[PDB]
Amino acid sequence: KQPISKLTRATPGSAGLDLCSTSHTVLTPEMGPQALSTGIYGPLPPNTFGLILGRSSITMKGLQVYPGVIDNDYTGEIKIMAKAVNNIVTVSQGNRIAQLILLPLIETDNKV
Amino acid sequence: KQPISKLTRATPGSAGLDLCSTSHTVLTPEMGPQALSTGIYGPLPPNTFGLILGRSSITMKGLQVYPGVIDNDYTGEIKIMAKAVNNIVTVSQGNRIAQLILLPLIETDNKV
Amino acid sequence: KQPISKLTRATPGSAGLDLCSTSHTVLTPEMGPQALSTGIYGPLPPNTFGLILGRSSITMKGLQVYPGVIDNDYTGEIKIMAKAVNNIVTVSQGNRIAQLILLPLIETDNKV
Ligand SMILES: O=c1ccn([C@H]2C[C@H](O)[C@@H](COP(=O)(O)O)O2)c(=O)[nH]1
Ligand SMILES: O=c1ccn([C@H]2C[C@H](O)[C@@H](COP(=O)(O)O)O2)c(=O)[nH]1
Ligand SMILES: O=c1ccn([C@H]2C[C@H](O)[C@@H](COP(=O)(O)O)O2)c(=O)[nH]1
Repeated sequence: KQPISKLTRATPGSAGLDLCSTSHTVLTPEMGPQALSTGIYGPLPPNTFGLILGRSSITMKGLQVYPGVIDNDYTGEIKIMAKAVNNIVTVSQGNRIAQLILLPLIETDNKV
Repeated sequence: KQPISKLTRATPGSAGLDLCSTSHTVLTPEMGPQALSTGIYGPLPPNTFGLILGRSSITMKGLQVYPGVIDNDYTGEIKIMAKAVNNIVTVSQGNRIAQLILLPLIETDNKV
Repeated sequence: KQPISKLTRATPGSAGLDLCSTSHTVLTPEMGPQALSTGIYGPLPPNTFGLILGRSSITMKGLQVYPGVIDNDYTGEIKIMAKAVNNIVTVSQGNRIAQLILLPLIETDNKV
């Protein structure tokens, strides 16, 4: 397992931490949503939650990443939920497929 | 009408407030985007706006929730915009389909 | 080029800054993701990043906007990544297709 702290930012201005799949995977439209492994695990920095989003270049190549919420205290593996939209998409190991964005977790009075 | 304050968080670490449809609905891919009723209404806590996102397990079962922005001062019913991606999806009353995430509303000088 | 500061908010409570395409474009499902030009350019306010999301009415009409992250220091043109989901979608110049939401850029110790 590797923690979120091992992720790298592409540029100091980059909002997202880059996520790659640990496996080579081929996706076709008829397969529907697939969960790609990243080898990266929660949990997140105190008072933050995580949002998995696609990268634009990848989206433009026909791979849709479904927005995923990562809870602050999730300790499992961060997976990228993805689907080939129109064509056959091939994800090579180490292609940066998605990005993790950290956001403030707002405290509310909602019953747990 | 029920307010956002009646929503529950699944776990103290959960970023999102769970949203269910008030109706049993069946969705097929050819139907395209559908707005599912929740019976939950804005408005939101001061200085926040809302983001509707899917839950991972639901997404993986073939129900896409389209990211929806809920304005701070929206007083209508919060609906979940959803589409079956590949197969026939059946949403039973009370299945938690989506989640509402609260985010800080940043003030800017943009003209209203 | 027009800066983000020229965008307007629909209502004081509106979380998002409205985005239109500068061109009339027709989209069919088989075209897959398309990048629509807005004529609006980064960069963003200090300590913020941007999220491009769809508007609900547009989504309901069959135009999917893929969530896009705009980095704080991006100085290029903000484009909307879009796809017609089921039917032929026609985007007239000046239709407000998407919205830009500004979010806090959280500082982390991740290696750049
Ligand atoms: O794209 C996603 C979405 C969720 N999760 C993990 C982190 C979440 O905290 C956990 C539970 O997600 P839900 O089923 O409640 O959405 O699943 C992911 O790894 N990737
Ligand atoms: O998934 C969504 C998106 C929007 N709205 C409501 C709240 C928004 O403030 C309002 C207007 O949305 P737009 O058409 O401007 O996106 O619609 C929803 O109920 N669900
Ligand atoms: O919907 C989008 C997503 C991205 N970008 C621009 C701003 C980003 O900073 C830049 C790089 O995006 P990525 O390829 O790294 O996601 O592209 C857009 O104009 N629209």
